[PDB]
Formats: sequence, structure tokens, C-alpha cells
Amino acid sequence: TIRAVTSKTEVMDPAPCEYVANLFSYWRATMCYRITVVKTAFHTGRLEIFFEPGSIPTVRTADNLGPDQTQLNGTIAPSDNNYKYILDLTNDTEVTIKVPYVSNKMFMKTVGIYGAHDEDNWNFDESFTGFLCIRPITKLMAPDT
Amino acid sequence: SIIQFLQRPVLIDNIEIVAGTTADNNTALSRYVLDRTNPQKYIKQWTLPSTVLKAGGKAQKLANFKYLRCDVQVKIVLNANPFIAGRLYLAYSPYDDKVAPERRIIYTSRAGVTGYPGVELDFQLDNSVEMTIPYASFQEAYDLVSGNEDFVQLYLFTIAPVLGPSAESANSKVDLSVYMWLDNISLVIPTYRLNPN
Amino acid sequence: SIIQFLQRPVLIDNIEIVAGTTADNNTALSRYVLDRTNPQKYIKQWTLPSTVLKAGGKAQKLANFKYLRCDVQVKIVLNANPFIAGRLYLAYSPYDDKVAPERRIIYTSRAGVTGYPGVELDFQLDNSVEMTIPYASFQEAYDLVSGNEDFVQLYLFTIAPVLGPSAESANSKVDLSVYMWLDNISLVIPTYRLNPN
Amino acid sequence: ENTISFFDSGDPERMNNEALMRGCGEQIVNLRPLLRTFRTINDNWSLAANTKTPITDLTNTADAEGRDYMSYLSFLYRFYRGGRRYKFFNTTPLKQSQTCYVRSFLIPRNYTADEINTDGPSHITYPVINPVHEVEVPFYSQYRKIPIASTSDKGYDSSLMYYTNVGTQQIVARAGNDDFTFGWMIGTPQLQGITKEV
Amino acid sequence: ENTISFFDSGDPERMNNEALMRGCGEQIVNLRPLLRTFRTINDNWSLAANTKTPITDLTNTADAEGRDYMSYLSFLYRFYRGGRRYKFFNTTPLKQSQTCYVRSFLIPRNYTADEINTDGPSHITYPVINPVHEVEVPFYSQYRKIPIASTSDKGYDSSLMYYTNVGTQQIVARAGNDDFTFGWMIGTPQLQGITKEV
Amino acid sequence: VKWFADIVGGVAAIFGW
Repeated sequence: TIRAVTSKTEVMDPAPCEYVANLFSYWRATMCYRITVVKTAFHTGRLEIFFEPGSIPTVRTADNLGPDQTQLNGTIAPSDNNYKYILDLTNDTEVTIKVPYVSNKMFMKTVGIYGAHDEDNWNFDESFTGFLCIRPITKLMAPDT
Repeated sequence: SIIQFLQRPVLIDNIEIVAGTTADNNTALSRYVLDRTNPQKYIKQWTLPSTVLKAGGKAQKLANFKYLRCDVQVKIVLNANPFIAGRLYLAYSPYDDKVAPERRIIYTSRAGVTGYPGVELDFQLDNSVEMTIPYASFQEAYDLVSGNEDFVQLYLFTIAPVLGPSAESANSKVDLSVYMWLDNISLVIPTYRLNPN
Repeated sequence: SIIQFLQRPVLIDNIEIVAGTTADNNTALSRYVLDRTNPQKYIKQWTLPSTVLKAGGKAQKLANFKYLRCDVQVKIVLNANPFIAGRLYLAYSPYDDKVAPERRIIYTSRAGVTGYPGVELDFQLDNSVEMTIPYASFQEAYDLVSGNEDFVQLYLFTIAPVLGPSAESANSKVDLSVYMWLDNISLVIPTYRLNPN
Repeated sequence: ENTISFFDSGDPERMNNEALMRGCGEQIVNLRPLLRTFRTINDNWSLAANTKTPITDLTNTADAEGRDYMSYLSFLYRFYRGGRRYKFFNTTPLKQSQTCYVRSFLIPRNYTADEINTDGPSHITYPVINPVHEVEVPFYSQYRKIPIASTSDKGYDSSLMYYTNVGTQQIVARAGNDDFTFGWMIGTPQLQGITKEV
Repeated sequence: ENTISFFDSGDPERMNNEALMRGCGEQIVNLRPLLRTFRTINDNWSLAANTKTPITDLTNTADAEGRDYMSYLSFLYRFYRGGRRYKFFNTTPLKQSQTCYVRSFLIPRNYTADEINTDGPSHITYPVINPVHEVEVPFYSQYRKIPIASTSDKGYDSSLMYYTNVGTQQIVARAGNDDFTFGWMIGTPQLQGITKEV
Repeated sequence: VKWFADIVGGVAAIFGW
């Protein structure tokens, strides 16, 4: 994000897995994402988690960077021809996805979003093998109770 | 590596049905069927196998091929709230769209219908199910450049309409999800003529 | 069954070159190249591997895939009449379209050019030939949704212009045919983004 | 606790242990060795003459920016059990005939160089002959370990008391002693990067 | 495919392996060792003061003339898998009292020295004491290999970021690292030699 | 293979000595 007085300095919110790579140049590693839903035994719904390799349909803001939601509908980039996991929410909630590392280039830079904005989004597109994208299979099923 | 894209599921339709309604998503298998003006109201007729191929981007694979023999699979996922209770029946009748009506799954009773091969489905116990609809054709193998002689109709039908609170204030609805893939696969003959559809 | 459509040839271009002409189909590898205004005149630059995929209907196969590592094959068939005699040289230089000209197969002598990896080709003895252009990329594997970083240019070049009767009355022409397929194949990653080209 | 895996990738410690001999001459598996590598913090640190100046008076606006590793990694942890090799290079315009004899001493951390008898171990190097100073201040505290930066350090460790005789500008670097590690593990700070006036 | 031979000469690898002990103290059979021998490219490269100047900004009008081997041989090939030891000698009139501390860093190739945080590994040598600078920039790219000279190199390899504090003139030389070779083999370029105005 | 011989023996260097 951007902290202002204008000045508009940037600020981050990193994790160790991210706190290290900012200390180096290139990287190679498998990742592990713990997905935990907070709910009762009533909130039910099939949730789909799918991977897409490479760049993203994003919005190149003048100072910051973020995604694009239009290019992800169930028609544009569906999840049939994409690695998939359909988590049920009846009683099995905790998940820990393990993503190995695959990409045309051996390693990857570690600037990520640093100095990223409208124009200089390049290393960002090269500093991420791809992206996961959650998309509900079903509307959250839970009574007004 | 050559076929297994076929043996990789695909989402057809995400459905929703709500309490209180009186539409095609209800009227579970009228005990009698006197007239073809008031037949058994279905949910989503899938004229397999075509509807499978034309989705999931599998057609681009089936291009430059002519003949096919495949038994299709199914996986129904269902996520409703405990406060709902209902039952449905899925069923498949071959050539149901190319045969006199006196025999069709439509224009036919509830007893006969549920006698058609398929399976029941509850919203609390059998949350998710599957099925194997075999190679129902009557010829050497199915063609692809034609894509007109779909040799099956996958009829969905309900048993008990949705049931929820007396207030039934818009939260007493459910949601479905269908997935399909193929097994016992056989790609045999090449060609240049491609089904553009 | 999953790839072998790739390992199944495809015709790119059917070429013809006639006697007496003084065009791109002639001027065999000017001994010197002083200026970039008069470089070595080629025949058909193929910016492999793309031109391969976008033909032979193989793209529909490569859909829903991301990364690729493949060494391409070639098969040149040639059918001319005994009354003709000439020699050509086929050659491939990687990244020849993405590198300073001082090193390109173009803007370079005949000696260096024919020193580029490839093969000669006579119209009487080596009627038909082949070649294996390996995986010339410098990265983990080639991408497909991009289809812009073609990592090679397949340059054709002549040695001796066509030679025939003194009358050279329109029958002293030859004809070519190129075929291509891929080996050492690897399809790895799926996706939904498809190269529309 | 269902945990799945994608891509059916081969032994990861088969590609990388192979895909460093193609890409990386060095094969890093620890992290402590960073603290054995001197990378600089300051580049001028213009000093003053005949004024023994401690180092804490410098390395207090040093463990607040992460311009090195011995600070950037500090946040990750809280403690330390080793000595901080401080190497000092010169850049002063010593085109003169005077004799610089930059001298180092030993002082307890957070002492102000005025309440000290400046004796004991020392070192003297001449920049005109050797533009470095590469002391290896050990860990002579009396405690198992030490918080990285608190306000109660009235002699719980040792420090430098860098002395000089001339007005000088120095380059600096600091990594850590052969037995310099950190204690517990904790979370992470927040980072700021590039700023764009407007 | 008839191939004949003249002169019925004895074992050629009997005369030469003998006719180098008469004529040549050295017995060369490889070609890669050339890339381990530093022979110069520039002889002045007059630099500027307190301006970290990259090296790519120099070695771009260096791999276009063949004044060394690491370029003359480049054309023969297209790829490379190693580091380029760059040795820098001084010739500046440093009859002065200032202290030169020429400093080197590490920068990714084809970066312009303005978009960089200049930290990490480094080196500092003093010409007044040692008129050389002999870094050994390794190969820290992320790819099996690299085209010799393309326009898509937005960080696919490492480079120098040579820094200084004075206006200087340098001699230069570059051979290659102990693991610096080339990739494919290709043909040859065209050469120009002596020119005669008229 | 050198550094790949030490990383496999877990010698006392990699861990910071």
C-alpha cells in the first residue's frame, strides 16, 4: 500500500517465506498454503481452488498493482483444464495445498511488487510462476439462523 | 497423455432451486401422465455424449478423429443446509429423443421413470454421487464429425420437492454441481473433416 | 495416443523454382556481404517452432497446455527431371531474429553461412533428406500461450542456381515439398489461456 | 488435515541439487553463514580527530533500516550469542604527510566513552599502509544470551571504542563472529520501499 | 565418397608432438583455455568520479570488434555458461594525496545502475597500493545457458556495477571463469582489416 | 560436486562455522 503525507511511500506486509527472498535475487521452492475456513457445522458449500501458470489478467495502477476480476468468471478461465481441488465444508475444513515449482525458467526474481506500478510491472510478471484462484462451486449454504 | 484429458472432469451447469416454487424445478413425477400436454417436468436434459465434448475444451482434442466408443462418468456434488430435506432421482434412457413417445421416459409414470436405470439422491446422506453410463450406441462406434446422433438423454427428475421452514424466506434453497468425464476410451480413425460445432 | 499426433508429419509449403530467373530463388550466397542493403537472399525463413504448431491442426491439440520441450524433425522431398542439376544448402541458426545483425546468418558470407549447422542438397543424388533441429531454447521449456518467442529461424539457401538446357523453355523447373514433425516431446502443465493464433 | 500435492514433480532434491550446478556456483543450505559475510552499513561515517568515538553511537541508526543482514534478520529473532567483526576501510583524502594510526579498544556496550579508563586489549593500523581495520570483538558478556536491542544494557556486553587521531571518512562492514547466531524465532516486520514525491 | 591422401606422410601425431618440443614450449590441444587468459579490450576507458558505472555500458562496444577472444570466438557460437573475470588496471595520474578506493559491486546484466539498491557482495582495492581489480563475477542467472547478445536480457544474468570515487583512466582485460564455455557451434562472420584512405 | 559433497555430509561449515 501507499502511505502519504505529497510523498506516497510504499509499505509491505511480508511473511518469512517472503521476508527471505527480499534478501536475495533469484529463488526456487515449493509452496504450502494452509487454507482454513472459519464456520460452523452448518455453513456448507463446495469450494474450488485451481491453479493457473504464468501471468495474470491484472490492473496496472499508476502507483500500485492488483488483479482483474472480469477475466476469471466460470467461462473465461474455468477450472476443468486446470489443476483443481474441490473442498467440501460439511465437516472437512483444514487444508494444506503443496505446490511444487514448475516454470520455463529455472529460478525467479524476488522483487515481486517492489517498485511495481502501471509501467514497471515487468519483473512482477516474471517473479511468480502463476496463481491460485478460489471460485465457489456453490453459493454459501447457511440459514439466516 | 493422448486421451486422459477426456478422463479429466468438467463442469456443465451450476444449478439452484429454491423453496416454495412451483416450476420445472418441482412437480416431482406426477403419479399419472394422461396427456402429453402435462408430462413429467424435468430439470436439465443432457443429450449425451455431445454436450460433454462441446464443453471442457475437449473438442479441440477430438478434432482430426472420426470414431469413438466411450462410457461416460458422472459426479454430482451437492451442498445444502441441514435445515433442508428432499430427494431427487437421476436417470438415463437411450434414444429417448429418437423414439415414439409411448416409451419415452417422458409421457410415462413416476413408477416407470424411477424404474429407469439411474440413482436416487438425498440432500443429507448421499450428498455427492456418481454414475457410469455405458456405451449405449448400437453401432460399431460413435461418430464425431456428425455430432447429431447423440445416443442418449440424461434426464434428471425429482421425488420430493424442496422442504424447509414454514417461513421459507429465501434461505431455504439448495445448489448443485455436475461433473462429467469419459472412460473405456477408443480413438481410432483420423480425418480432416471437423465438427465445427 | 496423447502426443503422437505431433509425431505425425505435416506439409508446410509446396515450392517451385524455374530456370533463368534472377530472384529470391537465386543469387546463391553472394561471396561477400558488404552492405545490409544486399544481404544473402533466402528462400523461406521459418521461425520455428511456431509455424509448425499453427499448421497441421496440431494447435487444437496443444490447447490447454503451457510448457513444451521438443526437438523438431524435417523431411525434404524433391522431384526434378534428370535434365536439371543444382545444389542447395539448408541451415538453422537459433535466435537469428532476436540478435544483432553482425552475427545473423544474414549479413554474413557464404562460407560462414554454409558453416552453419544444416545440410547440402542435390537434385539428383540426395533427392530427399531429413534433419533433427534440437531443443535450441535456453529456458526450462518453451511456452505456448505466448507463441512469440520463437527460438529459431530455419533459413534455406542455395549454392548453385538451377541449371538446364540452353533453350530453358519453361520445362527446366523443379519442385519441392517440406514435411515437419516433433520428437523428444514433453507436455507438462495445463491451463485455460489458449494462444488464439 | 487433508494435504494434497500437484504436478507429481520428481524428487525436488534431485532437480535443485542438480539445478544449482546449472545456475549457481554456490549451494546454500544454512542461513547463519550470512553473518560471516561482511556487507557494508555505512559509506562515509565522517569521523573526528583525537576523539575516541564508540561504535554503539553509530550502530543504533544501523539496526533500524536493514541495510545489512545482521539487522534485517534481527527482527526475525530476539537474541544473539557471538561477536561482531567490524571491518573499517578508509576513504579520507590522506594525500598529506601526517601519520594516521587509527586505534581500536574495548568498551562495554552502551557506555559513552567518557566514563572509561581506555586500557586493555587494543589494535592499531595505519591507513597510509593498510586502509582497513578488522577487529573481532568477542562476546565477553556474563549472560547466556542478550536481547537484540533493549534499553537495559548497562554493561551486559562488549563494544569497540574506535579511536583515531585525524578527521576521517570511513567505509564500514559487519557480519559476526564464528560463533554468532540468534536465539528464538519470531515473526516479521513491515517493509517500506520506493517513495514517489508529488 | 572417394577420399584420397597425398605425400604418404608419417604419423602426423608423431612429427607435431615432436615438432613442438622444437618450436613451441606450449602444446595447445583445447581451445577453451583462451577464455582463461586475460588479454585486454580497452586501454583508456577514462572513467568519472563518484558515479557507479556499469560494465555492460562498456562491453557493448566490445563484443563488436573481436579485439579479444571472448568476442572473436563469440560469433562462432551462441551461448555461454560461466562467469567473466574482469581485471582492471590503473593508469590515472594519481600523483596526488587523495585516496582512491575503486569499488565493485554486483548488478544484473542490462540494468542501468539507477534502479538499483547497491548492496550485497562487493570489493574494494586501492590503486595507490595495488593498481588492479580482479573480480570474478560468477554465473548467477536462472537459465541453463544464455544467448551471446540479444535484446531480451532484463535480468537473466549478473554484472559488475564498477564504482569509483575519482576521475580515472583504466586498462581492462577479460577472459572468463573456470567454468566458462560456449554452446552450439555455428559458422563464421566477415572480417575487415587495414584501410587505405585516398 | 564439491559443495554438493559438503551439503551431503552436513559438514560444520554450512551451518555457519
